[PDB]
Amino acid sequence: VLRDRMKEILSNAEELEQVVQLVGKSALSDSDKITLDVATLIKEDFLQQNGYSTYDAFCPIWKTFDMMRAFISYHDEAQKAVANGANWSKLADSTGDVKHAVSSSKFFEPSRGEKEVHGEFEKLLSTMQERFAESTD
Amino acid sequence: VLRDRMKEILSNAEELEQVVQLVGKSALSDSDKITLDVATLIKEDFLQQNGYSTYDAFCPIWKTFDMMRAFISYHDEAQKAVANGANWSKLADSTGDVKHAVSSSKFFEPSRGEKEVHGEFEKLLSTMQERFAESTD
Amino acid sequence: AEKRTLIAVIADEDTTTGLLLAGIGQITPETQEKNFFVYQEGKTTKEEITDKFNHFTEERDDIAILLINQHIAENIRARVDSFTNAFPAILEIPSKDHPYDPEKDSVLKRVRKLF
Amino acid sequence: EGMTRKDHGDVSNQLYAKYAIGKDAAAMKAVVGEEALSIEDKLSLEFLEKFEKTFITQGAYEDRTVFESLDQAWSLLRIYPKEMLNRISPKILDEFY
Amino acid sequence: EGMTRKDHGDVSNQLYAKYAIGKDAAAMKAVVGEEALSIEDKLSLEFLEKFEKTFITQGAYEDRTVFESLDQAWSLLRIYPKEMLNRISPKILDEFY
Amino acid sequence: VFPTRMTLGLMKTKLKGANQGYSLLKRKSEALTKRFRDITKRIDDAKQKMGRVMQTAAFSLAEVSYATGENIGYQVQESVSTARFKVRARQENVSGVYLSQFESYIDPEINDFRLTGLGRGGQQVQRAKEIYSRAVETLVELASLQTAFIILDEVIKVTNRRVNAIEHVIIPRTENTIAYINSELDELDREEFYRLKKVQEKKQNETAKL
Repeated sequence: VLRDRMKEILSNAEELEQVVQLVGKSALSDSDKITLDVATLIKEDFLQQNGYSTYDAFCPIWKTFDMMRAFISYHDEAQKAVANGANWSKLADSTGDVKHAVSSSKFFEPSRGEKEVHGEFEKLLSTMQERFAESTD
Repeated sequence: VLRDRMKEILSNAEELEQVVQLVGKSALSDSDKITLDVATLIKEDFLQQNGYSTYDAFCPIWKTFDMMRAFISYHDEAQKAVANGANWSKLADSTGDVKHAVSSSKFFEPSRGEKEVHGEFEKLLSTMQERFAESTD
Repeated sequence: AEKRTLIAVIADEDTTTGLLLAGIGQITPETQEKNFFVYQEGKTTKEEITDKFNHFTEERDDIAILLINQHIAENIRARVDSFTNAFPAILEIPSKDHPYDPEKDSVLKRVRKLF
Repeated sequence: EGMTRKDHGDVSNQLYAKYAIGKDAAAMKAVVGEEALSIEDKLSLEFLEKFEKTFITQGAYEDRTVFESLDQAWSLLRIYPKEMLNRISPKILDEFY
Repeated sequence: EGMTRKDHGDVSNQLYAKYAIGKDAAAMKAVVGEEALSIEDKLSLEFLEKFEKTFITQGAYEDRTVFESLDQAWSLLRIYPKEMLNRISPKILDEFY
Repeated sequence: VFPTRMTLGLMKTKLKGANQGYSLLKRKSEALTKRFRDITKRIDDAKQKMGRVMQTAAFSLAEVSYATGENIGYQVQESVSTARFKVRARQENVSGVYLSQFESYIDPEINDFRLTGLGRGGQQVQRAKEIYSRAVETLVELASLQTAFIILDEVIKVTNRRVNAIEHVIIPRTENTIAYINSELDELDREEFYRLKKVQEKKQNETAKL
């Protein structure tokens, strides 16, 4: 499920980027900014890895599932919030604290237990929904 | 000292020209207008060896130096002038005679006071000085 | 941006009194100067209209809209034509005892070039 | 014939032209916004996603002849008004919109 | 270690990233103008110049220690927040910012 | 001038970029010109509407002054030191570009003015303000459109320049570079085949003959 959606974000983000360069944009639809923004995160957490920092390239297959799970969830709340009304700047700023934590969650590897699905990510999910409510209203 | 400023002028001229083409002469700053004019003058008066009466006459390192003193002088005083508030139009029309003189200087045979410094080149230096002052206030 | 909230007037005496009843000009608290210029026919100078136009358009950047009577705008035409910005906006509205005449209107001259 | 319709040619034209405008509409949307987007572009925006998700997207054991293709065509097209569908004969259209 | 730091590979990476963008920001200026440019691209433009004429520009009898190189690199790199810098461990960037 | 090996990869994506960008700039121009025609018509109307609203009010103000028996406008200027009707700036997206708009708000700094007490004649002045407060408001909402219109004129010029720029400069620069490098690149490859072949004929012959 995530996989198709990971690919879908990175694909639309690519296209949008040529349109910013080519026309030399004076505006963006409020949804498209979200697509670009969610792609930036994908870049850091997965694509940026260093094979001699083992805190910055190691995850078991389940840990990987949880991190991607969090992203795909963020996109899902964000698309709904604009729809119910709320400005992009409102969406980005009110989500805020959880947006920092997910960015910075690429500095982790199993070291809080022999467990491949962590409290680290499970806690983020409920807090993310809580953040969504704020953005929307 | 003159060689370094001379190199810079040509190097900036090319880049500034690409903006005139695409964007138009509406994105320029006033100092950049100055770089465009002085450059056009250099193009003609050194590089051209084509006649208009007679193929051009022996110009030494000494002659060549005087030309460089007058072009470089024009550029400094003019940019000061625009920086310090002044019309572009006032400055270009005023240089006028001095520009005709450098163009045709090479056709005239070397030594006109001396080879070293010609009286024809010596006198322009004063004219620029007189103009710079009228312009400023 | 939101830093401009004042309406300046260049208008004939009776028109400026009206606008002021509605309340749109004032005597500023940061400079002690009106945001209105009271003009009379054949009894005030051609130079003074010029000074007022400049002052509100370029030496003031807290004026949102400068209203100007076409007839008065005509006197100082060079100066009206020559201000081409949209901050502040310059709006010619028909003067007193005159309907809409397109031949006194600075903005309509700009629009002609390109469409 | 008897395994196609004669309506085949008319629908190939309609399907094609609206999908192309939709490709243009995606790019347009991004520059202009949604607070300045044209009403025709909105129909083209929707058309782009439904043509891809119905006509192109389909299962690994789904099977199609020209009649089946043809029914699915008319449901995408239905959304456009009749006056935007003009590459089609008035005959066909009044029957399948 | 003891005349080349641990932060050496970290800082290189950062210096290249700001430079890639700076080079591109020049290119967008040529074509369209200041139309696709922004507060981020405008910084990057400044970066490309300051770096070119300060870091790369040196003498040909100048001996520069690997300790010197790193000290100068950090001084230059002050142009963006700590949160915009994530091409470096947040541990290392506080010590050497 | 340019690389003879793999200019095709960077140049190919430029070329596509250019024609794709051009098509798109044309749609943005078409939208800008689309709105422009409409506002030009609305603005000419709005000039007369404002003219009239001011004139009808202006005359009532003139009448009020002569009938009471004194000139009010002097006293009114002295009393005013705040502006009741002020405006809030907001950006509205019309087409690609954001235009500036004004929304008036009425702030209760002052209600009328402390000068009326002219006995019987004073009611004519109080009523005169009531009619003018309403007139001014029509002018202000209409005045907002004027601001956008000047803003559109400034943007269209940048936009007309770009549509020309892409077609005339970029597209033939991509064409000439791609084709010239393509032609040189294939040449190196072809001559090699001929050279390998030429020595192999020499070899074949030598083997064959006794």
